[PDB]
Amino acid sequence: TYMKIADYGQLGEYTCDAKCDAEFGEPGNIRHLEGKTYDYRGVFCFNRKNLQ
Amino acid sequence: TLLPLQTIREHAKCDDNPRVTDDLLKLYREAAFEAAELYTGLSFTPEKTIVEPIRLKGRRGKIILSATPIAGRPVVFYGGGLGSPLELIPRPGSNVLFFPYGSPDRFQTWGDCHTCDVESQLMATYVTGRRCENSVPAGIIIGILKLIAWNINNPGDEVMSVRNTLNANAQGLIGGTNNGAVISGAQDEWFRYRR
Amino acid sequence: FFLMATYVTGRRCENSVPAGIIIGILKLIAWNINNPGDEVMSVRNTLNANAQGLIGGTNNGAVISGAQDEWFRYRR
Amino acid sequence: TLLPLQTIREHAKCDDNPRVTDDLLKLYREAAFEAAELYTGLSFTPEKTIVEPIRLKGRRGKIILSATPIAGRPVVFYGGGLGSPLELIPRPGSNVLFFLMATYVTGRRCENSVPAGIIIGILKLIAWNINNPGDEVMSVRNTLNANAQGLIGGTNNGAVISGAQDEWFRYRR
Amino acid sequence: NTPLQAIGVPVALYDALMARAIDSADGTPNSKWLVTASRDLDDGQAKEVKEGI
Amino acid sequence: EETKPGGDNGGEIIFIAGTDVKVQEMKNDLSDIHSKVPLDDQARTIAGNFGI
Repeated sequence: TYMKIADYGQLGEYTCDAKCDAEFGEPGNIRHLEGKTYDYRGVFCFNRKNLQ
Repeated sequence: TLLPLQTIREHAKCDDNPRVTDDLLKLYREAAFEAAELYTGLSFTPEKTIVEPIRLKGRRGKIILSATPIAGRPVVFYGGGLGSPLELIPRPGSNVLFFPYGSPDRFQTWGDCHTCDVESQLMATYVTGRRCENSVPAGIIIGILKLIAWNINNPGDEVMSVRNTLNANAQGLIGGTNNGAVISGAQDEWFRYRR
Repeated sequence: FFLMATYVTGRRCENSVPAGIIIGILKLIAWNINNPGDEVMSVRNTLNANAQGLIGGTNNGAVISGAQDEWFRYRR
Repeated sequence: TLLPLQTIREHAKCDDNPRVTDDLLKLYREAAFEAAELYTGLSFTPEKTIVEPIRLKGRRGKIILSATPIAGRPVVFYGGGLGSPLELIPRPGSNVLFFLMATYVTGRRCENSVPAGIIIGILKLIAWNINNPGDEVMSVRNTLNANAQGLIGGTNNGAVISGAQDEWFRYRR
Repeated sequence: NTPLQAIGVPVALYDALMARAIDSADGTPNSKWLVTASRDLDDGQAKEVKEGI
Repeated sequence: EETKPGGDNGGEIIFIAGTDVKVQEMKNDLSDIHSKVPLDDQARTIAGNFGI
């Protein structure tokens, strides 16, 4: 698995320089998603004399 | 449709002499059916879909569904960091299911001063009432007949107290366990179904 | 397991009244109308000598009928 | 065909009283055959499939089937790390097997059954319920009591004070 | 003439007891708190009691 | 019986449904058969009398 952070939120707002507080902003998402892995295999035979 | 009053009046020795009018026999019968259903765990309506926040006990998947949904119907989960819903085939008879530790996604929301970005809790939606066509065995039936047969002549005048485990309580009372549908056979009847 | 919380409670709506009243209150009102508290009783009997202290600890006027027991089973 | 009504009415000596009709006697007859296939097991149902997923944690993979298939029908397993489905012939009588989804059938009844031993407990259970309802908890030899302390209890319950529970143990282990 | 002549019985005892050790190691329940209820408990809260404990 | 070391179900518990059977475990001390205390005394007598 791995992280997939979606989009940074909008934090600052350029407020007026009188208020003693900020204003809330939108959040960001991270989307902790995963992924699997596959396998590959096969076989093959031989005789013994026919290979010597 | 489940049990006619004639079957009650015939088993309970009250066809000839009523000893009870009709509406109270309805009133007793409703009580007879809403006592065994919650003693063993059952209902009397199909497809009772229940939406409920599921609290995963531990993390190894110790979820317990409070209504024991259908024996093969996929129960769906959402919320609690579950960015994409997922189904699950439950156990017949039991409600102990397992949350796969492999998460399909975690849609977190780091950073917020309006919800303190805590979580939307894990929730689940499933269907109860796995009893369509209403095919309850005669086990609950005969005990329910025994319940009404006990209640038809027991208005609460006689004491009718039966002893429990040997040692007499220190208070010096008459004892305990003087209970309808318990001091009768009813308990012994619909017990071959309780696990 | 997550202060103050208000919440509309009660499955009253369609006059729920499942069992506990229907059985227990009827049994108890019958007991109170035909068994006032004046004399100790016994099991299907008026009195047992027993030559010692009476066993009338509860059967006098208490809840001996299955009324409080149906109350039990519904609280359960 | 297993238990005819003529045997019941002649065993319990209840044939001239209309208080016990056929419909109520049938309700008793099915209540004494569902409790007979459950204290010793007799599989009273037609052939019935069941779909059920199983699990892994069991080291060697102890797998219990929640419905104990008939005697030998191959239950097939699939999913849950198992690449290819495979059958499994279970041992009759129990459901404890050894190694995820699965499906099987639980319906063993084609040829009539119930040897004599089981009927005897059934007739006694029927003979009990016809004239022993849930009222008037009795005492010895069906009498009453005035035991100052309490009562004797557990006597008006069926199939245990009369017959079946001990007339069926001979087919248990 | 080897010491193996006169150690046959004790090594048999040793292996037998260690066999008892293996079988009794895995096979005996390691659980405590054998809790048992009564026969009037309305299965539907008996789990509730189980969840509480 | 089939719980001995190297048995079919060896080391597992024993379940008896109904007909409660009653076990009692014998002691069989067998650890004082030679009477250790009134043996070494007589050994000391026949050794001391030889002047040992």
